[PDB]
Amino acid sequence: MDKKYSIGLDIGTNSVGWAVITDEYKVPSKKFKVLGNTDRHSIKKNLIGALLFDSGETAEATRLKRTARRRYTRRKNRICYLQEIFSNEMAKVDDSFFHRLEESFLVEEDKKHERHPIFGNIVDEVAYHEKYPTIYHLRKKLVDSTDKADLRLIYLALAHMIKFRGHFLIEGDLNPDNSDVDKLFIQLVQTYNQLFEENPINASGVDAKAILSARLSKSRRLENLIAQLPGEKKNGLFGNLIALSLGLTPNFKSNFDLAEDAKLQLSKDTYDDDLDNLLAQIGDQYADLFLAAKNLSDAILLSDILRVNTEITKAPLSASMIKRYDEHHQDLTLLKALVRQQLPEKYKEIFFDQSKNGYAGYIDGGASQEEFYKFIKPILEKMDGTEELLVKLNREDLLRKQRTFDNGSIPHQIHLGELHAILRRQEDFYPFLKDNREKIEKILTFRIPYYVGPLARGNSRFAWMTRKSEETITPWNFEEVVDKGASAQSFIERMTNFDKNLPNEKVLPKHSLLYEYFTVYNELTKVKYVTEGMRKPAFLSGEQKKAIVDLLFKTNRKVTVKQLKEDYFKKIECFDSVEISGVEDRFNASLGTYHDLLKIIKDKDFLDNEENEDILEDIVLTLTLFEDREMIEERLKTYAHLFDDKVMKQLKRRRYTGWGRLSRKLINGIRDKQSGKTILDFLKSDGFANRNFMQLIHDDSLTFKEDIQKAQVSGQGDSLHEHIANLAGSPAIKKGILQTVKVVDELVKVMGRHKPENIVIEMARQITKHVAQILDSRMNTKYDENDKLIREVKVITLKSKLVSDFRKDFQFYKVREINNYHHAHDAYLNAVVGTALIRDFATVRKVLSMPQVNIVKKTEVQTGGFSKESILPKRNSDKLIARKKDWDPKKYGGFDSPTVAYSVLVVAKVEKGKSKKLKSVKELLGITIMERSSFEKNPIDFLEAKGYKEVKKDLIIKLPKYSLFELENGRKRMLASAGELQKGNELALPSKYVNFLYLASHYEKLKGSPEDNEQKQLFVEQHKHYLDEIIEQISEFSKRVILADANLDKVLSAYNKHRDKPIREQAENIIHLFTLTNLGAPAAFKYFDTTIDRKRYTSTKEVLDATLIHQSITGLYETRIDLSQLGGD
DNA sequence: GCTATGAGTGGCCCCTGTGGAGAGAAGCCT
DNA sequence: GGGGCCACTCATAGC
RNA sequence: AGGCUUCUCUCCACAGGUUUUAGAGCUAGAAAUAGCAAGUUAAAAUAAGGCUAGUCCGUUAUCAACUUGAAAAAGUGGCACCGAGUCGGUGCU
Repeated sequence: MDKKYSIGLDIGTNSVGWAVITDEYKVPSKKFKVLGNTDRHSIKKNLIGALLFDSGETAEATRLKRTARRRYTRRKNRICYLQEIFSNEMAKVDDSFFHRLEESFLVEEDKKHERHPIFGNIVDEVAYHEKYPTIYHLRKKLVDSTDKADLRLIYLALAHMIKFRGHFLIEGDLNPDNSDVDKLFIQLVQTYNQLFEENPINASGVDAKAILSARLSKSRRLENLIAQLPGEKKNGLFGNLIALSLGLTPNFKSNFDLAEDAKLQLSKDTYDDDLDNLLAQIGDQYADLFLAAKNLSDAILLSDILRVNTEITKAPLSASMIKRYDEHHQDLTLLKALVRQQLPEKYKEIFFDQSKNGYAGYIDGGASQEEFYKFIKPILEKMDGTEELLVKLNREDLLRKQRTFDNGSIPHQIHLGELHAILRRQEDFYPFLKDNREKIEKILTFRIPYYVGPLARGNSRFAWMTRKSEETITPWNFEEVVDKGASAQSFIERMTNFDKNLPNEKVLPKHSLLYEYFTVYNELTKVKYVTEGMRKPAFLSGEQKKAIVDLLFKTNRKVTVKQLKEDYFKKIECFDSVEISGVEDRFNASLGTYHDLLKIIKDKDFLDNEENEDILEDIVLTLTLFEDREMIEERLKTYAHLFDDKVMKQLKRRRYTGWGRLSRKLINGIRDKQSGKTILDFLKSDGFANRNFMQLIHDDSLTFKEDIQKAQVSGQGDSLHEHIANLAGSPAIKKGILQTVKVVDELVKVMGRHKPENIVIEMARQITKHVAQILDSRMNTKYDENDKLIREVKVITLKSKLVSDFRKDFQFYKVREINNYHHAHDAYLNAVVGTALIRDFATVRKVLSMPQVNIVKKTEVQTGGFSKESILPKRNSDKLIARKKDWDPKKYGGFDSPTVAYSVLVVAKVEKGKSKKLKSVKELLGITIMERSSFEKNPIDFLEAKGYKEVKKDLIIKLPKYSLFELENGRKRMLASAGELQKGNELALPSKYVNFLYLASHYEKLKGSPEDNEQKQLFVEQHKHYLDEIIEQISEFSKRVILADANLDKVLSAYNKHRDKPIREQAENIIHLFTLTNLGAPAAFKYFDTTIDRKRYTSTKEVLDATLIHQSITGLYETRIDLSQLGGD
């Protein structure tokens, strides 16, 4: 017969539960055939088990490294551009110069030219390293000198600047010329007093210079200034200007009594023209003061980093670094003298041992700055004359390096200034530099805009750029090849979610005029009013709706029901008393866009004509899409013909954010077949029907729901990957979803394809309903006689606290730490409870004590980075992997620790010994991930390359990670890699022991009635003998399968060493002890006070004579292979 | 007599620090 | 967290 | 409707780190070694490379075994009963 049955499911972060139950709450056991070459020709198993797999990983690392790769490629491109520019002139001075630079990383033997990269003779190298100890001295030389310079040195300077061109946080142009804060602040005071001599603010008594110098919050510095500034406050004009210079965004209308509201941020780029915007209102006199404020802002911003170079030069950064170097040398000499004078013994320790964290480790070792300061500080405290050094160390300025993490704040404008100064000074002697100043400067300043995206030629799945001319994109001609305009549209449109009712349609901007119309009219649909004499509330008439909208909504930005009752019914309809329902004291909808556009354009008839609707909608869309004004101006240029220049300029300034939820072709695109009206038209006037959006979509009287039904055609059957990709949540749970789907498919395959009646599901931490919907779509595919689905399979969602309280009430405790059966038991209880809401407890106990549970470790082909990235120094081994195809690791060192893609069993002959004699062998060979393509290209070739001979192709068995092997006495192992094995057996602890362990674990944390607590305490106290039984069972299981004789002896000694402790402590230490036999990699643990190192099974020989297992996703189908009989010696 | 093998056994090692722009969600508050 | 690698020590097989 | 925080996806940039090489160590001493001197920077790579040859792409996800397929994809293993330490036995077919 067709046994009525249902399948329970448990979906988690790392595992999937599966179980089959009858209506009688039993668990049937069935017999399954075995394929392969074994003799165990039939196996019977319970229809319950749990699946395991690794956690899915977010894409974040992949995205990071993709972006990094692109940055590196573009940096190399910039160097190549500079070298192409220099090439022809460089050919005359030194032909091999760029060759020397390229091959500089090879050893003396490998190089094709002279070994000194720069000059090719050692004498000039020493001269260069004497005259310029660091590159910054050369940069200063080229900044200041009027003498003709060697072309090679200038190339070095320019390349150094380009390859580290710094950040682009600041827009505009910073002026390092305004080096000193104090005099600029005095100029600000003078200009402020000239503007306001009636109420001067005293400069004396204000410590602006130091406070601006002192490292404090911008709000903190502003507060300190207000305390110092007499008769002044933050929102006051002078304090507002100071905050503007600091970086706060103050509004300026209150100071000048302006209708316009302008919150300017000086650093922000829009400030540069919005300043002229505001000065157009407030007159020209206020302009120069804002200029001085900008100067003060630049002064403080740069002085925070340049460390106040009083030396009058155009390139502060080089001077600052050179000053730091000089102070470093001075302090080094002084420290050497003092330490040699007072503590002769530690000289070698501090200054020779690379392993220490002293100066030797700080320079020739790997010690950072902080560790060196930490080591050196106490020594200074034991000596004399260390006052200055300790003060400097409190500044973090002792013996400082030059290439450190501080430079992460240097703005690129400084590098640009030095570049320009060089190109100006040296142009007189070198003509070709003069022609290329623009190009070189652009190379530094240019970058691909964030919204354009990668410059790909179609064949890149991440690209959206549109290319006009087939010229190669180069920074000099970027503008003429790609369109910034058309590009940006595509960049934005990738994300705007499609309309639900019309999946092929894009949603409109939230601030669309059509959107405002829709919201206003629809909210008016369900408004009812009661006047005297009216027995029932009346729907507002379409004529009334139109008149009210025209009179109030197009005249008032925010309208209350009070205004309606006072203005329309009262004044026009002569109803003094009206009772209105459906709106709470004000309309939620508002025609804000209408008022703004009428404010700017000032043509009401233009806004009132439907013939202009497309124009307005396009305008709103454009004003929402972009954020750079220039492209908006480009797009608005289409409508400059109907509008004057000032109106056009005002439009280019408003901005909107947010998107709507409905599509144009929905609200005003689809028409009713009967009348030709749109949803908007029906809302505006629908007779006595006065239907809302919900009514208009769910009513069959109009063809709208027909079109929507026609619109939601089921998409073409996608691969499971894209079904996974659409959902919302952590991708691991999506992995679990796919696993559960395949589990259901395979289980239906098992039961003779007779579909189950019910499905009970639970989920770990909406998407649950999505999983249920996917399952129901897969299962129920019968449409009834009326094209309605027949629900032969019901899917019910249940919550975890249900089963939790079900366990706690009937005392079927779970302990996650004893084994992995708990997933299967939770799934089975899920199914049973779900069926229950649609012998029993004896059956529950009988099932839960079953030792046979189907646990399968899902095999995985490891993918990811080829190996570790921390490049290691050279050393004599064959276990390092070259960084390039031609860089022998012995000479150059390189990578280490590859990750094995998988392993294949090898049966061949090998030349062994000094005599090169053939021995027939059979072992595991691991394919590295980096070699996967080569091996799957032609395995025979790759194997022959490894030295194996007479390769027998058919013998190759493909063994992923967590391949499973069978050994004597049921001992099992999982293949972690080619050389390490993990435990493959489970400790089956009977039910009563588990319950006792739970009770003892919470012995002082049990929660229940006090009578229940006393019952459970007494039950624990009665069965104290359980301690030794559990200990001995662990011992016996270890002796059979784990083989941890040293560890087992240590554990047994520890248990005897502490046998006299209370129950709860002993139980907690028991919980720790289960780690020894858990499935997976061995893990160390603490038992009372003794640490047990993890035992690693570091040999894989014993499986070469074992029986291999291949399991279905639940293992109900098995194909066992005996490896002993193939390739016998 | 000597060398080579591998088989443990213990112990150590693993790239990091940011900023900007955008879209969606989700959770909290008003 | 868990696998790769090294230093050490050493029984063991081989010769 | 609005404000703040957190999460996912994509793009743009920055600063380091590492590696090797270059930056003539000197003296005494056959050497071991001892003494002294100096110590802050630079070039290149930053998953091997691939072909569609782009200022593109390479660490996400998907894959037990057998037959049919380039792959997506398709097909491939009996039933009931009594028992239970990784599952056993009995009967029909």
